[PDB]
Amino acid sequence: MSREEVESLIQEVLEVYPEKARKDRNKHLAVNDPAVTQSKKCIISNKKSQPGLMTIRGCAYAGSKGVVWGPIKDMIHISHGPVGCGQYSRAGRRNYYIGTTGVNAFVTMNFTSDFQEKDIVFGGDKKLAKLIDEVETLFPLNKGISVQSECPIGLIGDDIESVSKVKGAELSKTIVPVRCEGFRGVSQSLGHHIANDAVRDWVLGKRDEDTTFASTPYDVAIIGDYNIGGDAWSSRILLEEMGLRCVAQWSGDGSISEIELTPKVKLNLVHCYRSMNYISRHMEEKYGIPWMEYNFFGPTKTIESLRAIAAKFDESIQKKCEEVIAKYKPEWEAVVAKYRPRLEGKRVMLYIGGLRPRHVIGAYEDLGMEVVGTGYEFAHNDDYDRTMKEMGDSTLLYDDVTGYEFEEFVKRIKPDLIGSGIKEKFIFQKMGIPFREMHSWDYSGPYHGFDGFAIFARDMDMTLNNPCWKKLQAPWE
Amino acid sequence: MSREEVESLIQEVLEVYPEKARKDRNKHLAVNDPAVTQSKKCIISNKKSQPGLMTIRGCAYAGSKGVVWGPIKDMIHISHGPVGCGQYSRAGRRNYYIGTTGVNAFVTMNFTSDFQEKDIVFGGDKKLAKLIDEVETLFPLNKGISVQSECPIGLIGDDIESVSKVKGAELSKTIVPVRCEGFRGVSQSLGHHIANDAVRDWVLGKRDEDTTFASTPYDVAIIGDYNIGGDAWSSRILLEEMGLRCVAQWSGDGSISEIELTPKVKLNLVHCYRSMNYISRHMEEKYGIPWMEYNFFGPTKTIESLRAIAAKFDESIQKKCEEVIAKYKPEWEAVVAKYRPRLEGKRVMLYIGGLRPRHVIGAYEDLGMEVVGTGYEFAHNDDYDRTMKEMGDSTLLYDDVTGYEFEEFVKRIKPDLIGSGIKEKFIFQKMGIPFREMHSWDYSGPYHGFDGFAIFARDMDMTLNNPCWKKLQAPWE
Amino acid sequence: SQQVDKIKASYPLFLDQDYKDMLAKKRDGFEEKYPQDKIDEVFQWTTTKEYQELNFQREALTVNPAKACQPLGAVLCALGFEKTMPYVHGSQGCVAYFRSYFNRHFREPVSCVSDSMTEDAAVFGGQQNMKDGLQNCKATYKPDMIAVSTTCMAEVIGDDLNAFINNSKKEGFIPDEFPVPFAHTPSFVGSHVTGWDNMFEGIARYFTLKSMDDKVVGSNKKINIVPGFETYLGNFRVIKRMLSEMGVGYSLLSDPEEVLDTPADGQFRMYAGGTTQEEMKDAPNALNTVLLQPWHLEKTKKFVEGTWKHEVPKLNIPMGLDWTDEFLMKVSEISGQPIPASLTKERGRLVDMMTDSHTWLHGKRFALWGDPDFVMGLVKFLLELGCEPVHILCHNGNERWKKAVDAILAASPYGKNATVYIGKDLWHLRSLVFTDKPDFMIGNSYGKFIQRDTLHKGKEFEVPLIRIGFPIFDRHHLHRSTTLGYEGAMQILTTLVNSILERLDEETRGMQATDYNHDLVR
Amino acid sequence: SQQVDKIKASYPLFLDQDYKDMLAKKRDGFEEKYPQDKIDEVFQWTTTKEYQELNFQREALTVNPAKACQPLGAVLCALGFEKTMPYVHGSQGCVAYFRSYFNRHFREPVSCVSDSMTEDAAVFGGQQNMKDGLQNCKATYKPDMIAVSTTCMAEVIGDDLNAFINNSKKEGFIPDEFPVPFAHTPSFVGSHVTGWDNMFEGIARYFTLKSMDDKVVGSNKKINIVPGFETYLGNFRVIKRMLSEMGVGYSLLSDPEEVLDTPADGQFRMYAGGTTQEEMKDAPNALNTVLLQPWHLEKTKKFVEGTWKHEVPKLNIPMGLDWTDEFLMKVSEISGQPIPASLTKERGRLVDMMTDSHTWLHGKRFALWGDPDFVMGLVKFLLELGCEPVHILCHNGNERWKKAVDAILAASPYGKNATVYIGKDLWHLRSLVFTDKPDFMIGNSYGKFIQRDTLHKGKEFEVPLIRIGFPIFDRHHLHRSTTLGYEGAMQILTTLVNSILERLDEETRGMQATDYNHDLVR
Ligand code: ICS
Ligand code: CLF
Ligand code: CLF
Ligand SMILES: [Ca+2]
Ligand SMILES: [Ca+2]
Repeated sequence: MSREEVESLIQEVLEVYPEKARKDRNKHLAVNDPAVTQSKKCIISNKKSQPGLMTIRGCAYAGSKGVVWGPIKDMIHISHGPVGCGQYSRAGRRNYYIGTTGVNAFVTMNFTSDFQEKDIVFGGDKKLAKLIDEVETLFPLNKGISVQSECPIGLIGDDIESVSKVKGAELSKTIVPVRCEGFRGVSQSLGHHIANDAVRDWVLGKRDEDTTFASTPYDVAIIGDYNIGGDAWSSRILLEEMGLRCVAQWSGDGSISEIELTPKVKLNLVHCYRSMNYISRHMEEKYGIPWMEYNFFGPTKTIESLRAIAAKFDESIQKKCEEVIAKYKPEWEAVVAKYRPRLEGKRVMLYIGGLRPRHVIGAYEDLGMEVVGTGYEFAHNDDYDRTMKEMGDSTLLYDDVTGYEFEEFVKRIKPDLIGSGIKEKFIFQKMGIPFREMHSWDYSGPYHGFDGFAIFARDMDMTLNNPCWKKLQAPWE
Repeated sequence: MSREEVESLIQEVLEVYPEKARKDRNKHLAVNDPAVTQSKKCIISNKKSQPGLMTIRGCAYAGSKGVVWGPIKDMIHISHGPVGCGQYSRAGRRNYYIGTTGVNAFVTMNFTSDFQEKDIVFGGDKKLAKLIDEVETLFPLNKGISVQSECPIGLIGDDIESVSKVKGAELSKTIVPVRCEGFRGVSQSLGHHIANDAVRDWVLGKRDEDTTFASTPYDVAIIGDYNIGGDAWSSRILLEEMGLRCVAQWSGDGSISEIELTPKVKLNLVHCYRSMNYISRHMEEKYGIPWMEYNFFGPTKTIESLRAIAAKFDESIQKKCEEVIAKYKPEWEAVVAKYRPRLEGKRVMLYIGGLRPRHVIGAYEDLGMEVVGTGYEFAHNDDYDRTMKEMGDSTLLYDDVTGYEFEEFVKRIKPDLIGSGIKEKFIFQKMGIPFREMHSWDYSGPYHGFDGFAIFARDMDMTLNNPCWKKLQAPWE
Repeated sequence: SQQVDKIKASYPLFLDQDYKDMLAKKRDGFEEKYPQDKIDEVFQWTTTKEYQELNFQREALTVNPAKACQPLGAVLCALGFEKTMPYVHGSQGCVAYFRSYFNRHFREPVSCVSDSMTEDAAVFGGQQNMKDGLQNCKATYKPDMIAVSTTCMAEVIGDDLNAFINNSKKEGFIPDEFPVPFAHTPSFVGSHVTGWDNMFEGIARYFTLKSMDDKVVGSNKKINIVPGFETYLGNFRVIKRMLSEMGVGYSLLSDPEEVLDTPADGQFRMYAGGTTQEEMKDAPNALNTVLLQPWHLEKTKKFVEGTWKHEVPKLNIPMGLDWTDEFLMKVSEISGQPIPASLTKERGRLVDMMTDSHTWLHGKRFALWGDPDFVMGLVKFLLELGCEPVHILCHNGNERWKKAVDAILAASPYGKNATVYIGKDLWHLRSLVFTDKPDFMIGNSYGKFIQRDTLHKGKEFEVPLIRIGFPIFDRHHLHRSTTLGYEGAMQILTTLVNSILERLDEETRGMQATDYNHDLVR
Repeated sequence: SQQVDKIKASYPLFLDQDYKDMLAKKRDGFEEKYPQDKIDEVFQWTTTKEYQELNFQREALTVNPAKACQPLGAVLCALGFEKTMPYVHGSQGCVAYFRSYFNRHFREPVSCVSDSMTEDAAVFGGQQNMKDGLQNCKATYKPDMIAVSTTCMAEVIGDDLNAFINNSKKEGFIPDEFPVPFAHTPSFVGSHVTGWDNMFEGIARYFTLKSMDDKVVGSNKKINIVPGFETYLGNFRVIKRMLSEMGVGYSLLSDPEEVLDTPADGQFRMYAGGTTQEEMKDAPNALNTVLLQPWHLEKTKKFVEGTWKHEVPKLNIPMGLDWTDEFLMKVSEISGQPIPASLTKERGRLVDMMTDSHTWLHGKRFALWGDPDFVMGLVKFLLELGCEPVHILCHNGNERWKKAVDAILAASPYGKNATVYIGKDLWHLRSLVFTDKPDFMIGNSYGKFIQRDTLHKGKEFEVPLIRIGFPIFDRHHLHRSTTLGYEGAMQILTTLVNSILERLDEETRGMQATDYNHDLVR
């Protein structure tokens, strides 16, 4: 479609809204101009969702508990408030880890204070203190506790910080109060930020005066990879083949001790900018640790990233860098040879959270595919800033897309494939459009790294070219 | 039910038959007199079935391949003829064994020559020789081959004896021709006799001039226990606890070497009289080995049997006998204490093959139950001789019972429980009468010995007293 | 590395030696992990009677719950109405979760909106959110009815739903005649099933409270059926099927069967089928109202009896033989239609299957959980099968319900060794299947983690999971099943006996070790 | 020994140390057993490509067949007619086996007689057995029809069925008008399905051959349906249901659905339901005749075309999506009835399930076996699912059939690595699942011994069995399932994907070893 055709599509779709919603939503939809460096000229983001329009967004508790804290494997995370939030979010996100669950690791478990009305009327601080004792009794190998606030906590005036300080002193235990109540902010994003500050204030400085850690010039941390289907592991392997030492992973398969050791590293390697730029900046300001953004989706981006990271170190790491690239060249070349001809020219629309809608475009292009529309649930304008250069001219951009909008866009544009979330999947399959979950990887993955690229390719092919898509229309009509 | 009433029931049931069948069936139905010595006074057996009346009987192939040879574990048994017989009889009977199936043991496999029309028209002997070569190639650990004749073999004039001799010498292997064609005899019984004679002529004397086996005064063989659900193992354990050495088991879990070593024993212990009295008598005539009948169903019969067997040996075995009996006494007393109160007074009808219709009566009576009707598919009058003393007065006796007879008898007598076979089971369950399979033990067992008695009690109780039997009539009628 | 012709996903990729060595070095270098001997010792301890006592002394901590929160049930109730949009007044995070939860169980779209109350609304209340939300929703998704519930934020701040909707109409955000039934649905009272009850009662009241004066009981000659919180398509279907085969007039009130099973034929249908407004308005004219899951339909019952004047029959959930019998006989009494030959035969076929499978079912011990009506029906059917329901867990159960289940248990010898637990969770149940090990668990997907735990003690301690209940996330299309009626009982019986036989085959598959008992015929 | 409170059956009783020691002594003392290292050596050899080459060179030995003999099929056909007694002229051993075989698959009574030919009949022939047998059968069990087939003894000695029945009527053993259709059914030609074809054609001929002159094609406005050898109740039922939903008039010729599924209500029903004599007599008046399993109904087809003058359509078995579509479209064409909205919806629901589950099914490799029509239908559906049916075994298949399946395979990329084997048995297949290991087997209960064998090589070599086909002896009530139509495809799909996910859960259940991939959600 021409630029003009996309603009006309946008206005047409906007016609159903009451005037207030129409004028809001117009500011959140745009036609890409790849020359634009500064996105604020063409799109607005990180604003409140319009009531009644079926945003795909979650809440700050989703951002703090679900995203940032939850994967930390040797801590216990308390979903503090009534029973709903912890239940729907129990083991919904595939943030993989190695451990003995219920004994020294607790990620897929659901700990909750299960607020009843009495807790609402009288406050939950006494229940929380008692809960923490019960946690210590029944789970002695836990290495710290977080308190993930749900909506009612701040609304009823509980003082979980006091509880955390007092029980923390009594038990000599790291207990982290997190104010990630669902009413705060406008999406998962503020949950990221609150969570980052909670790590900063309650965890990160504990070894500030400890000098027992044996450091090396090649110490790094992986910041903002939550190890979806093993993504972080298939990244780590490459960094260490290149000669680096990965002291920490934030927070997929992450332990509290590696978090605590992270201020000892020489460089912070940031994959998810959106969710952990806050703590990366803090670590630059307080410890003088530089941070850099990278991208391990597909061979083009992975190779570029490895080279860029290696340039931050000496000749030995650069040499190792080229050895890694040479090692994997035949492997990803084989994947491309097998799958690019089967995917060449196919058109994809994406809608995801705060990183992947731009970060995976390169992998798709490595299979000769074209991303014709993309958008984010909760990105900020610095994200869209990074997005417009990664997208083609005339492509469609959408911030906090409504269900109605997304469906109409898909109807007009007719992608060969859509990559989005569980709430979108079955909608578009019924339309006869191949769908891949680009949050959960549809229970497949890893997609990061070279080993991830092979699985990514296999998955896009298996679904786009599946026989089922030829069968939706009955031969008798 | 008084004598005249049972006799009247018989005449009533017989009124449906044409005259020839009526006159025949009248001779195969009787009212028990426990005083009677010669059952030929009161009942006829081991005769042809009347055409079209739905006998429950099988054939000589069933009696030879299914029953006697089939369980011998390290031999390969060929169902020689068209594909049916070997397939319906594959793993239908639970003659249990220890071995590595397909490698050194072969019981649940179906080897066949799969006769096609050309084999019928030209004969199957060349096919049989080529088949034996292929068996040798693909199953090198087999320790001998039997050839189980199906109906067409004798009908087309094949000479499997010559093939067995020629291939046997060429391979230096025991190859046993068995003429158990289904058209021979009137039932499974003649298949028993045929199989016994084949063992005699082709296997039993191989070690007649071999004196290397180290013998002891306490060597016995278990003759006629096919180890259904492990029956022979739970019998063997008792015999050896008593100080005997069980040199051989015919044929449950039996090996060819055990069979060949059996002429070295001091005593043959006969459980199934019907199927292996032939070879027992042969062994007395040829080797001077005495044989005796025994019964391991229920504690009364098992104890009586142990005492009677021990009495054939010296005081040391008689002492050990009493030690075994004392050891197991509290176990079967506990069984009785638990299940007899739930089974006391209940009435059972049986219909089985050639042994169990008399042999399990004591076991039922140990749980306070009464056998009010019994009968055999294929027993001879010497079985009935042994039967009339085990059954109460005026109880009903039936030989080669018809489907019709068994149903009408049950309707009039109304037993609380029926013990018979798979072709009967679902008929009587639908009538609201608890049913236990007394060939296959309904996939339970063992039932022999003290350990077997516990399972027997448990099974009779679980079924006779199951809640389902209270639910067959809809509450609205 | 990857072999391009046989690509490895996470399993078994990370079992490659270079990955294993990498992971060992991560652990050894930076995780400061408790020694494996300590981990073993603590695991072992968590399997003991001592731990179980400490476990059951919990007063404040809940671990792995077997319940959800009210508005989830309000949403499912609302989906059951024609062209109806579930609308949850409150914070949007909740609605993302509600939708995803049901998405994963049904593998279907689940439409629901929020009015996105944020920090601004936290002190001023959500009146403006309601106005804009109702207008936006009606304009954008074109429902003919919007059924409103709440998140815990709106509840805590005390938003008056009625006032907010009334003002929404008064100021022209939606037409006065447009149907907006509502219910207060607090996270912190009861559970998801309570939410179902509240929403249904709200909808019934909306369509009947103000027009009772032209109503005459029995005047439409039908029986109303209220299914309650129901996540098996087969249960809606089987109830409609049996009533139809009997020639009974009926109205199923809240019927999401179509909208939870739309065809993939090239179009997305946001709405499909459902109870009509006509049906709700006319419901007081029915002969009577039958409640399929009475233990979470108490408020609904209070309204139906008090306002509609229906003499709601005292029926258990129609699960298992006796209670399906009783449901059918009561329906016959109310309608005057006799029980037809077809259902009598179906009943007999169920009894036949029971006679066929009783020897493998006899004395089998089960731990089980779920919602109260489902749980008690499962218990009743297990007793009918000669099974022992030893650990009966209902996290959202209450003391009256527990008394009812205890009476059911007492009425059968197969209930001797059974205990009913209310307010207890799956961490409690984990202890029970260690200390008093059953043969199987019957439960939802969260049970898989208990099975894992038990296998970790040893294969002989493993308690396999049998998936019946909600949510089932890790198998496909089980939501199509039936658990009600004779059909439901047939499916459950088959599933149970064949789980038993699968496990037995596994335990006897060992060459020359256990396969003496690997029978072809069972 | 036993503990009275927990009685042990054979498993695990014989694992007690005293039994273990006893068995060790029996083995060492008297069994002259090959040493375990030799047994290991030979087993290992039997898993090799060399062994497979020797295996596939067999010309005379058959090991573990995947077929039965003709009269089995005759009896099942015969059971499908109203008040009809199957009667097998020949030796009685056969009839005990036919009955037990079906008893164990259906878990139901199976009624059938023999006329018990013995050594006397071996030389004089069985004429007297037919006279007395027919009279006795008619008097005792009161059938309205006796359907006569043969055992191989009767075939070998050359008994003329027609002459023998004629003489029985001539000499007054049964009334002249009493229907006694017959068919020669030799053990040594074809297989059980052939026996079905022969029996059916015999009954068709008996009732129509001599009455053709008043017949007018299409005059009764029905379509005849011939199911062939069918052992799933759901398949009779689903064809009847779909035809009824279309408003298509039909006659299912040989219909044992009722007699293979009577209720347990206090009475035994020897006969129930079935095709009526009038339906067979009136059959030439139908619009056409459709053969559900054409590859074993060729004799029937030749008669239907040649004598009834019906233009039997060229349809595959209605299995999977394409062939159910084609079936429905042809039925529509013949009947003039449109395909209704309900069936279009059902189709779309099958397609929804395929889109839902395609990522777990894609590229999965299967070994499978069964009768020709069943097998080719399963293969077609697997290709539709993106699965690879790599080993396709049909013991009773022929070269024409194989050519048709090879063509089906060639028409899909998922067939590239697939080979069709005819005349081969389950020992052949055993070799194939060792040398070219698939992910799963789809087959009957005899397959359990192959799974056992593969596990013995190692857990990583184990090929799990998925039970679809006949016979199924070691699970309960699977004979109630459906494999035809959209309904059958939904059932097969669910079974396959959930077998896949069951095995993945097993492989990822290892605490701290493989359970990183033990996902709650799949
Ligand atoms: S051999 Fe005989 S029919 Fe003695 S042919 Fe039969 S495993 Fe029966 S009453 Mo099946 S003379 Fe054995 C018998 Fe008894 S197969 Fe078993 S139960 S004790
Ligand atoms: S935004 Fe929780 S699901 Fe809600 S009604 Fe309360 S229990 Fe239930 Fe975010 S923190 Fe949670 S998920 Fe919502 S409530 Fe707020
Ligand atoms: S009495 Fe065999 S089942 Fe028959 S029709 Fe021939 S193949 Fe088939 Fe006994 S030996 Fe066997 S089982 Fe019968 S045929 Fe004779
Ligand atoms: Ca779906
Ligand atoms: Ca049955």
